[PDB]
Amino acid sequence: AKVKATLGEFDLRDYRNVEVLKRFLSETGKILPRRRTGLSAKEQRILAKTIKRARILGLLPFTEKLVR
Amino acid sequence: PITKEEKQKVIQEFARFPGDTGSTEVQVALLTLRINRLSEHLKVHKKDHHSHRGLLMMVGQRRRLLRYLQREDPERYRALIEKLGIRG
Amino acid sequence: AVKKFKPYTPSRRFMTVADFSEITKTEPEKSLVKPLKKTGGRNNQGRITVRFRGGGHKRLYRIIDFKRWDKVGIPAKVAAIEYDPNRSARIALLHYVDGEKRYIIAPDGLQVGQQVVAGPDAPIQVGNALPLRFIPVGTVVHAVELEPKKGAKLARAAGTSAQIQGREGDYVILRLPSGELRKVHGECYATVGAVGNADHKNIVLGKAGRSRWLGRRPHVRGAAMNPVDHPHGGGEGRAPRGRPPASPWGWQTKGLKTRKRRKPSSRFIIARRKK
Amino acid sequence: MRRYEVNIVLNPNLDQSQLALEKEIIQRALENYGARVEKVEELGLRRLAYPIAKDPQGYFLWYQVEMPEDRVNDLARELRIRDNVRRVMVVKSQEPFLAN
Amino acid sequence: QVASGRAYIHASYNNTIVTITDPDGNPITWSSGGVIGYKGSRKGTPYAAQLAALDAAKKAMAYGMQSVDVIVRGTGAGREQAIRALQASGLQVKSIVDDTPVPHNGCRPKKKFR
RNA sequence: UGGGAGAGGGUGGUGGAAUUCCCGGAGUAGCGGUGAAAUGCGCAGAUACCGGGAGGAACGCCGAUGGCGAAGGCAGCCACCUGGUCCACCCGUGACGCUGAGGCGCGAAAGCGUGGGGAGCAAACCGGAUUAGAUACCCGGGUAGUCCACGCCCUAAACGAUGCGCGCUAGGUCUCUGGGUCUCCUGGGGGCCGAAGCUAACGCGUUAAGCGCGCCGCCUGGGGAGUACGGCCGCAAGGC
Ligand SMILES: [Mg+2]
Ligand SMILES: [Mg+2]
Ligand SMILES: [Mg+2]
Ligand SMILES: [Mg+2]
Ligand SMILES: [Mg+2]
Ligand SMILES: [Mg+2]
Ligand SMILES: [Mg+2]
Ligand SMILES: [Mg+2]
Ligand SMILES: [Mg+2]
Ligand SMILES: [Mg+2]
Ligand SMILES: [Mg+2]
Ligand SMILES: [Mg+2]
Ligand SMILES: [Mg+2]
Ligand SMILES: [Mg+2]
Ligand SMILES: [Mg+2]
Ligand SMILES: [Mg+2]
Ligand SMILES: [Mg+2]
Ligand SMILES: [Mg+2]
Ligand SMILES: [Mg+2]
Ligand SMILES: [Mg+2]
Ligand SMILES: [Mg+2]
Ligand SMILES: [Mg+2]
Ligand SMILES: [Mg+2]
Ligand SMILES: [Mg+2]
Ligand SMILES: [Mg+2]
Ligand SMILES: [Mg+2]
Ligand SMILES: [Mg+2]
Ligand SMILES: [Mg+2]
Ligand SMILES: [Mg+2]
Ligand SMILES: [Mg+2]
Ligand SMILES: [Mg+2]
Ligand SMILES: [Mg+2]
Ligand SMILES: [Mg+2]
Ligand SMILES: [Mg+2]
Ligand SMILES: [Mg+2]
Ligand SMILES: [Mg+2]
Ligand SMILES: [Mg+2]
Ligand SMILES: [Mg+2]
Ligand SMILES: [Mg+2]
Ligand SMILES: [Mg+2]
Ligand SMILES: [Mg+2]
Ligand SMILES: [Mg+2]
Ligand SMILES: [Mg+2]
Ligand SMILES: [Mg+2]
Ligand SMILES: [Mg+2]
Ligand SMILES: [Mg+2]
Ligand SMILES: [Mg+2]
Ligand SMILES: [Mg+2]
Ligand SMILES: [Mg+2]
Ligand SMILES: [Mg+2]
Ligand SMILES: [Mg+2]
Ligand SMILES: [Mg+2]
Ligand SMILES: [Mg+2]
Ligand SMILES: [Mg+2]
Ligand SMILES: [Mg+2]
Ligand SMILES: [Mg+2]
Ligand SMILES: [Mg+2]
Ligand SMILES: [Mg+2]
Ligand SMILES: [Mg+2]
Ligand SMILES: [Mg+2]
Ligand SMILES: [Mg+2]
Ligand SMILES: [Mg+2]
Ligand SMILES: [Mg+2]
Ligand SMILES: [Mg+2]
Ligand SMILES: [Mg+2]
Ligand SMILES: [Mg+2]
Ligand SMILES: [Mg+2]
Ligand SMILES: [Mg+2]
Ligand SMILES: [Mg+2]
Ligand SMILES: [Mg+2]
Ligand SMILES: [Mg+2]
Ligand SMILES: [Mg+2]
Ligand SMILES: [Mg+2]
Ligand SMILES: [Mg+2]
Ligand SMILES: [Mg+2]
Ligand SMILES: [Mg+2]
Ligand SMILES: [Mg+2]
Ligand SMILES: [Mg+2]
Ligand SMILES: [Mg+2]
Ligand SMILES: [Mg+2]
Ligand SMILES: [Mg+2]
Ligand SMILES: [Mg+2]
Ligand SMILES: [Mg+2]
Ligand SMILES: [Mg+2]
Ligand SMILES: [Mg+2]
Ligand SMILES: [Mg+2]
Ligand SMILES: [Mg+2]
Ligand SMILES: [Mg+2]
Ligand SMILES: [Mg+2]
Ligand SMILES: [Mg+2]
Ligand SMILES: [Mg+2]
Ligand SMILES: [Mg+2]
Ligand SMILES: [Mg+2]
Repeated sequence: AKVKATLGEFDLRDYRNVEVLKRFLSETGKILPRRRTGLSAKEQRILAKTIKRARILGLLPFTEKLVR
Repeated sequence: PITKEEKQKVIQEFARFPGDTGSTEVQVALLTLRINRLSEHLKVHKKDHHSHRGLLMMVGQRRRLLRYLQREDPERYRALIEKLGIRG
Repeated sequence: AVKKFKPYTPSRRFMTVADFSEITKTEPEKSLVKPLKKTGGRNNQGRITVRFRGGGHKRLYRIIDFKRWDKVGIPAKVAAIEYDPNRSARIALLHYVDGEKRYIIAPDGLQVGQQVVAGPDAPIQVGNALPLRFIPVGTVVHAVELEPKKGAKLARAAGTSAQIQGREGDYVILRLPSGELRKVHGECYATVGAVGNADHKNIVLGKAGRSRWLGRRPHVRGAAMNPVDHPHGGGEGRAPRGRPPASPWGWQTKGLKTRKRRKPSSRFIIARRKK
Repeated sequence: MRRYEVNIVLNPNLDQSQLALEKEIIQRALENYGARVEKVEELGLRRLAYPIAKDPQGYFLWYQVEMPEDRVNDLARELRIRDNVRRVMVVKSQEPFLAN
Repeated sequence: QVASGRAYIHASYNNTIVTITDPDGNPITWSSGGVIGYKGSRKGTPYAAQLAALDAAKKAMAYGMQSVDVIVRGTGAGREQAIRALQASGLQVKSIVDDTPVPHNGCRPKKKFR
């Protein structure tokens, strides 16, 4: 179940797109691997950077506690 | 950086004829533009040794063209360096 | 940046001098100087009470403005930066649009031609002065009053500064130049920035003569004296201390604390100095 | 000049008077630093992923501006002096990069 | 007496420590591999953690505790057996979350972790 | 001329996690550590837990068999200043080229000088174990240092143990990054397997260690020895 296939068009540089960016994060808060997002090398780099900016603004989290 | 306008102004001033873009004159002029902006950059950024390698490479490039233009046309050579404040 | 000398005399080998680069004017304001009455270290009884003082260069005292809440809202132009022989900081001459002229101690980064102002509304810029409670936490600051309207007492020497650390009630928490953490009342004025001439501590005096120009007479070790003179006096040949190292007056001088214990300001001191 | 985006997070517990004053400080600074506002989105209060300045929400501003290259760092410094500005982030505006 | 609270499981390779707090995180009681009688490396066994969790759960229930949230930190042996012992004790395990601290590449560790 | 990717470099700012320390609260009989222990810490209230504060260093996931650089080496994020490099167009110059003794610059870590900073870690050091002994390995402490600025030092398994440039000689497969017409084709990188050929073998093989040309550096049995003497460089350590 790859995340990119679950979404139409989105801008990989929109650091404020909280509701799209948040899907690329594991339930524990981490940036998901390319195997689980379905992005190529080139676009995974843009995603990772954008997530990081959004983290600094407080939109996305840096870490979440794992609930069993 | 160096704007697109600034570069064209330099090319116009040294082009040997209307559309000229890669003459030895135009080349020494463009390199001189970069050399002088990197030198000013390195004066403030004295620990930027990696960009300093770019400077040596530029200076060596300009040097080879100048030796070529000196061998082919001494008059054109002297006027180019005087027109640019070079050879000290 | 301190200046060095070639070793063309034995003393010039190590001597270093301030470069005096910030100094833009070489004479004081006539109306802001008065004679500095040399003491030799002697009190009103004529008795030496601080040993080894005297014989330094003649100096004129420059009147420094250690209040500044004096002239809230009136901006002034930084007209000059000058030498002051009575302190390690340099001093800056201010021309108020008032027409009044005063001296402040020159902060690090001050520029002649810039303006400065004092007050609750002053911008947080080098050379401006505000009550502590209006300076943002984290700002490095100098010429701090200790109690409101009593005059700047802290962070006045060359290169020094205090850092605002937090707020509690009417009071602000400062990290003084000594590293001590101290509550200071929020209505106390401070000036933003650090004191200038930060290279002062790198001066190498170089020769005995240079201390003498500063009014520092030779200091003679207790161990060089006789028992009439000093605890360390006496002994045949050299002698170790033979007792806890003491002052001429007998009190121990290696670690013995001397701040008074029941002092009221202890309630306002959070952490004793470090290092 | 170059086009940038000025993200700004403010103390969410102000009143609209204090808030309008902060926006006033910000609007002058932009102007004062040669920044010409082009667009502006104001999403206001918004729950944060983690507490900023110990509060779980923050008041969000956003301006596309055109301003000269050499003054952006200084502008972001001035935008940060106010105790109520919790965050500033001046990103070089870039074209979208799309997937799908 | 409070009936709702928390249970922290600090579980390392050397020991397992259980502290039972109130809703605000203030400890009510605690136990460990040492409190249940062991010393040395025995304190890091699952049975050790078991006795410790039960002795901690028992004491807490003696103050009216009935429901707890469970916070777990560390990757020690008796970690999983400690969760078991809490559930199978009498207390109501309303939740289980792992809050193990992890540096985002922080301080250089001791030689034995390199 | 028009585009691209990138931990390339320099400067200023800035974010969160974690460790330690300090304060407040709550709580008590141990915690810690090991192969097992002891030293250590703890009823003068430790550990574990919650709240607040201070401070330094390093940047989890992304992250890869990945990217960039001439090498050393480069990894949170933002901005500014700046180098190299690739692609398409085939527009300008007209062999302007390759190499390069000396010279000059760069040059991991450790080390040095002056000043700052110091959380964690940790030479030296102290103590506990282990052991026949244990100036070690393991454990509890711990100073330089590790970090910043400026100035020195100039070394290395500084390695691909493989100098640079050009031309030539089957392919197959994975991958990074561009341009097509996007099936695929075509450039530039980075790997793997292999044609011919090379090689003492191992192996190399369009990223040659193949076939050739140019230029530079270097070897000429092991030890003595990278030592001595001289000279040059360095604050010293010590380097050539
Ligand atoms: Mg060049
Ligand atoms: Mg020449
Ligand atoms: Mg100076
Ligand atoms: Mg000298
Ligand atoms: Mg001289
Ligand atoms: Mg000299
Ligand atoms: Mg001498
Ligand atoms: Mg002499
Ligand atoms: Mg001088
Ligand atoms: Mg001066
Ligand atoms: Mg008069
Ligand atoms: Mg007079
Ligand atoms: Mg006087
Ligand atoms: Mg007097
Ligand atoms: Mg008298
Ligand atoms: Mg008398
Ligand atoms: Mg005297
Ligand atoms: Mg002075
Ligand atoms: Mg001085
Ligand atoms: Mg000293
Ligand atoms: Mg001195
Ligand atoms: Mg004097
Ligand atoms: Mg003296
Ligand atoms: Mg003496
Ligand atoms: Mg005598
Ligand atoms: Mg006498
Ligand atoms: Mg006597
Ligand atoms: Mg007597
Ligand atoms: Mg006596
Ligand atoms: Mg004696
Ligand atoms: Mg004696
Ligand atoms: Mg004697
Ligand atoms: Mg004797
Ligand atoms: Mg004697
Ligand atoms: Mg004597
Ligand atoms: Mg003597
Ligand atoms: Mg004696
Ligand atoms: Mg003695
Ligand atoms: Mg004695
Ligand atoms: Mg006394
Ligand atoms: Mg007082
Ligand atoms: Mg702020
Ligand atoms: Mg965009
Ligand atoms: Mg144990
Ligand atoms: Mg171009
Ligand atoms: Mg406490
Ligand atoms: Mg007691
Ligand atoms: Mg805490
Ligand atoms: Mg990894
Ligand atoms: Mg790689
Ligand atoms: Mg490469
Ligand atoms: Mg052509
Ligand atoms: Mg032609
Ligand atoms: Mg060459
Ligand atoms: Mg050479
Ligand atoms: Mg080096
Ligand atoms: Mg080093
Ligand atoms: Mg070192
Ligand atoms: Mg040493
Ligand atoms: Mg030393
Ligand atoms: Mg040092
Ligand atoms: Mg020394
Ligand atoms: Mg030091
Ligand atoms: Mg220390
Ligand atoms: Mg020992
Ligand atoms: Mg022994
Ligand atoms: Mg023995
Ligand atoms: Mg030992
Ligand atoms: Mg150790
Ligand atoms: Mg340690
Ligand atoms: Mg030492
Ligand atoms: Mg030292
Ligand atoms: Mg060399
Ligand atoms: Mg290698
Ligand atoms: Mg290579
Ligand atoms: Mg070699
Ligand atoms: Mg060999
Ligand atoms: Mg060579
Ligand atoms: Mg060869
Ligand atoms: Mg391709
Ligand atoms: Mg494509
Ligand atoms: Mg290839
Ligand atoms: Mg192969
Ligand atoms: Mg074959
Ligand atoms: Mg051959
Ligand atoms: Mg191939
Ligand atoms: Mg071929
Ligand atoms: Mg290659
Ligand atoms: Mg070979
Ligand atoms: Mg031999
Ligand atoms: Mg040698
Ligand atoms: Mg050697
Ligand atoms: Mg020698």
